[PDB]
Amino acid sequence: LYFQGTHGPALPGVCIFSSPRAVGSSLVGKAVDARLKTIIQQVNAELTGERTALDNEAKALDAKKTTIAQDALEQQAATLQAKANAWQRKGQLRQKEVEATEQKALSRVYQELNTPIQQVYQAQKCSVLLDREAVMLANPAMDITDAVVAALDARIKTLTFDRERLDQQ
Repeated sequence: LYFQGTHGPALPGVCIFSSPRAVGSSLVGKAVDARLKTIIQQVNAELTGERTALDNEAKALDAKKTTIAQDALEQQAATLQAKANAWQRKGQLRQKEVEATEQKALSRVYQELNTPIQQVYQAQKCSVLLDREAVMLANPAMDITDAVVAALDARIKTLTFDRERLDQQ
């Protein structure tokens, strides 16, 4: 609904706000995406590296099969087969570790919005704060999202964190 017309006059005390648009627009939110993107790239690199070693050991074994004893072949293939399974198990662990890192981070961003929202709410003298997901069109004057992004950027521009660990359980 890209509107190119006239809005009625701003209503006193009515304010509108978009949580998602605010995080996406904020410096801290962008810092989180960049950091998560980094952590994901580092996980991919980890698993790709390990896999290359496994494929090398498989080719090594295949080229050797008609040289070593059947007993030794069975032994080495069994070992390699177990390493392969643990790699898949790792892939799945990391995926959940990443998803939890993502949530912990967003959850923390939402915390940082609490105060900026309150500041702008009072500055603008709102009696009510509507969620943008409930409004299809409105006089942009009543949307306080940007003011809040400014209020937040003044308070925080970044957030440092590492991948969440789920191996300890």
